[PDB]
Amino acid sequence: VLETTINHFFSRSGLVGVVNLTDGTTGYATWDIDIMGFVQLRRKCEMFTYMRFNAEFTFVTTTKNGEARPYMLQYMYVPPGAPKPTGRDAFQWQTATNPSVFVKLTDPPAQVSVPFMSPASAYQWFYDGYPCPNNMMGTFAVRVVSREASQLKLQTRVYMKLKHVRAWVPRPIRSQPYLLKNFPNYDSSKITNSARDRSSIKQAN
Amino acid sequence: TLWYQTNYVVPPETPGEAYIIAMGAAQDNFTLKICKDTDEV
Amino acid sequence: VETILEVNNTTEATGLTRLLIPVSSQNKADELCAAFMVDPGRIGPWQSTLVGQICRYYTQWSGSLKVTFMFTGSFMATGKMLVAYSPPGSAQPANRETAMLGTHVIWDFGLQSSVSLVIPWISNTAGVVTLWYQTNYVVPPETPGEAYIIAMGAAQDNFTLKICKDTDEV
Amino acid sequence: ANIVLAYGEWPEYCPPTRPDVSVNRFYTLDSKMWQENSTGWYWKFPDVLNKTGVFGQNAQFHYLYRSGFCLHVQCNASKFHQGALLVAVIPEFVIAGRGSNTKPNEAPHPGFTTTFPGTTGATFHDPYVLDSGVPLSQALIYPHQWINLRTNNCATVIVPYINAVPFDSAINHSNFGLIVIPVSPLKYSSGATTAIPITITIAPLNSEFGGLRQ
Amino acid sequence: ANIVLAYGEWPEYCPPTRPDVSVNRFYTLDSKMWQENSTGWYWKFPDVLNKTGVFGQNAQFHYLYRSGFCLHVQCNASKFHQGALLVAVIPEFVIAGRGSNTKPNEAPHPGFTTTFPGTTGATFHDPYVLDSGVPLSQALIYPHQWINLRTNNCATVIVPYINAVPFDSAINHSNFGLIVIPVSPLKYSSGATTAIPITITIAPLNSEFGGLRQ
Amino acid sequence: ANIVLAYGEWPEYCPPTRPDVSVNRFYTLDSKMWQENSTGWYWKFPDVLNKTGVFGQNAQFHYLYRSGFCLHVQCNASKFHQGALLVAVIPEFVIAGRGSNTKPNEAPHPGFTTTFPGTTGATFHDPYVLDSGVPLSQALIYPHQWINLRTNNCATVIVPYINAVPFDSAINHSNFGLIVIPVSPLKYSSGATTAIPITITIAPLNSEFGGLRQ
Repeated sequence: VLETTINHFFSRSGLVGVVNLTDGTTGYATWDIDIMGFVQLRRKCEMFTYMRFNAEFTFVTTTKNGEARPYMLQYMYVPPGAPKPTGRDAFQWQTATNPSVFVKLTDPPAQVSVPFMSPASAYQWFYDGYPCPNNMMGTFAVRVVSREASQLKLQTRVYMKLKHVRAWVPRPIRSQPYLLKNFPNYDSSKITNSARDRSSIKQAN
Repeated sequence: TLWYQTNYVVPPETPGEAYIIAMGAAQDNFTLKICKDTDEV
Repeated sequence: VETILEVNNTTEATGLTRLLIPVSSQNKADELCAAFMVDPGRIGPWQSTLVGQICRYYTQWSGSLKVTFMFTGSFMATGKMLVAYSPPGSAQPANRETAMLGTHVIWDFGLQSSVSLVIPWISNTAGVVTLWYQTNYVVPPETPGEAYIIAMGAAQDNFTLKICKDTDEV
Repeated sequence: ANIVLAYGEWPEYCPPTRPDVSVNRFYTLDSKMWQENSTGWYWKFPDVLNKTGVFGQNAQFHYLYRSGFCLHVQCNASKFHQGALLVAVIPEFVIAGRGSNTKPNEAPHPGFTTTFPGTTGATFHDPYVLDSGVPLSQALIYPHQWINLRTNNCATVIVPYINAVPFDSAINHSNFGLIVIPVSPLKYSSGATTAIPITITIAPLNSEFGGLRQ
Repeated sequence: ANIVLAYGEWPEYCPPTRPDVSVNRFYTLDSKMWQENSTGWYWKFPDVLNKTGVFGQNAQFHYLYRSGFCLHVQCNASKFHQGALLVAVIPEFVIAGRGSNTKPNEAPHPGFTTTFPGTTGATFHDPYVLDSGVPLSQALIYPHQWINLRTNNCATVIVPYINAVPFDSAINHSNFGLIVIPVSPLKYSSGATTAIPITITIAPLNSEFGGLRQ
Repeated sequence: ANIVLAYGEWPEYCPPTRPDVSVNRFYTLDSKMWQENSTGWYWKFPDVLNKTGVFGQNAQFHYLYRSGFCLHVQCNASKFHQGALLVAVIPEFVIAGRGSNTKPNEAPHPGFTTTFPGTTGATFHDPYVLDSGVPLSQALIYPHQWINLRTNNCATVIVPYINAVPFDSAINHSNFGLIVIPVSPLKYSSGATTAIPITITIAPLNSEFGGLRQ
């Protein structure tokens, strides 16, 4: 009776986003935090109307082939409202109010915690009305700390875990396939039935 | 199973065709365990 | 005492059928059914009632009124109506959602069979009582799709009369 | 009668003006004509009564709004008709767009007359997916009643204020939607009434307005 | 059932013989066949039961009469018929003559079969004026009931002795009349019964007879 | 400050709705520019605020009206200006017509912009007769104050509901008028301000509305 609580239903790590770095030829790599990314956690968070949770973010950065050389890396959390960095050596990296994490490739993966950062009392993704740009959750830039330009292409994996999650106003589970990222657009034609067909109604197929 | 037992008797000026809606739920004894990602997606 | 109003006082009507408001099933919704004034001391539907004939012997009247509807129709037929009072100074409403903002009762046929609307206060520019088809007149087979409404009207304990005068029906 | 209280909570005040006189009256909408080939209807509530009388005037010229609702849905038919309706309230009922395009600037989106129908409601196009890509077979998770034409003819739902913020605009944000769906279609013998009415009355319980911006 | 007491008074004795055994029985008249084009019926009561059994024998061979009445009007129809009846008692119901003559010796007058119909009643010619020049729209001033074929099927009226003299002849003076009028006409679909019955039962409560002139 | 209570009575309720929130606010009219050759101004009060905000909306869409008023007339000039104003309220202030015709269908009558000026007031043509044929020398019988530019610069008048009927229409009947008249004209040396402002604020004390006819 403990594996059925909402906290246990949501609290578990798992891939939430793949970021590609090149360091040629843009140098840096941004990533907007959204939990609606994959179609596996989107189906679990569209089951509830309101949610409230803290997040644990884990950064696992590998190289192209796989070998890890000891280079410094800067991760930068951009809170909602702050401007995103525009270049590899812009002034948004040196801003003291953007919390940064300095970690090497040979070190264990990075791990940070992000609290509830919405001006309302809980997150919501189904917003029936017109302004939902209310829950931005931040941004996560990453670059290679170095004076000159390095010659490696990296590959970062952001694993998200949810903690202290509370849910309100449950709603049914979506059966139709997805078409967009921010809209529940289904297809009018080719509506998939929620139950596989059988031969007759008087059987046990 | 669901069996016609006696009939569907009906007076005149009334349609001789109706429907049955079947619903289903669990009880307080129902318990669940050992999680796994679904396969509808 | 309640008394049947002659709300169907138009032409091409026989003797008794002037006392009945017809309602039919081939009659689209969010649409008007009937409308009449409230002032009893005036030519119109309130001339066939008893309070109208009594308040003609007197030159001033005041107080509240009471209009009672009764649905003469089949038992298996249901549907809703919107009874709407609009106070003096306002014209007859043109839409059902405009009347729903005034004084209104949603009176259905299934549960109730006789609604009553109290007219708050009228002096001696009179106020209009409208009656709107709201949902439909739904009916099962082998049942007539045409019924009637009998409208009745009376005074209240607040109703007072004063300054006599000989009538003019004679 | 059996009254369904939405989520077991009564609508209460904020722990703003309170009309209490002309806003606690039964706004009766027009009757909808339910037929054999009908699909369903839905209404968005904080913009269903934005053009009707005292509530519309006091909700258009204000800026903050908070109220619950008391819904009454009568469905008066004869004793020879048969069918069933599902009447349910849905918090944050987002109308989906029907199309087969994956480009964000080419995929279809519903218009203003579809998302916000007004005091005349709107009809479903695909009631099997609630026009939201979500099946109505499990739409019984919401506060709901059945109107079975052989048992009763009325339904009643008292719904509180469901929102993450204590105050919100009554024009640019519909709080919840009402949905009536004929799960079992209407049948009748020849000679009966071919279309039966559905009447809806609304009572704005515990209304609060703020920011008189005229 | 709902019982209407005429003018709020119970029929009582004179403060004369009292049968009390065979006169306090339910005299049931024949059923009247109400149809679509029917107009109405009226009965004169102290001469409706002047040919029927013990009351008729004890009222024809006496000279003074005083009694109240208990009327029961059943109107049994199906659940598919619709209509409405107005049943009302009228003290001193004088049948008018229908004509356009102002000469007293040439103006028409109703016959004996029209003023005193008997145990078979009589039908109206112009029910809008009650055959008395007085409109039926305000005929609700009398003790009355409505028989609405969607609410009930019976009516009951207990009427006392309404007269200016404590005793009167039961043959040459009808005390009051009963009037049944189909305000709303009878409607029915094809295949149903085209004419529905109306049954009347009479109970002579508190009867008193005097002057046994045989 | 010295407050003049009109006829020694405070405005009170009827022994109807009561807004009490947005109607008890200081409605400030535009400033009138008093000059050397000015004559005077008058305002009709239940139609001065019939186009301004909450009071105008709640008084146009109702049918019965009853309220008192709290008037504040500021007249801010320098210490080098001189003059005097007479500010007085007149119950049932009927504007007369100016002409020399005795025929009822040819004598002049004031227009709608003269009898009911609105929120911008109107100027006198003959202030010696108050535009009513009645001299202003004995206009001190009304509740009045003097604004003498060497003693004070403000006046205040609390006036109750003066009418023969407890309720009246706020559109078709002006209850009373406010009149400001420069009895002593304005004088000033060269180089000073050639026109001085007059500001009026209104507080609808104890308002009551009835008959929400929308």
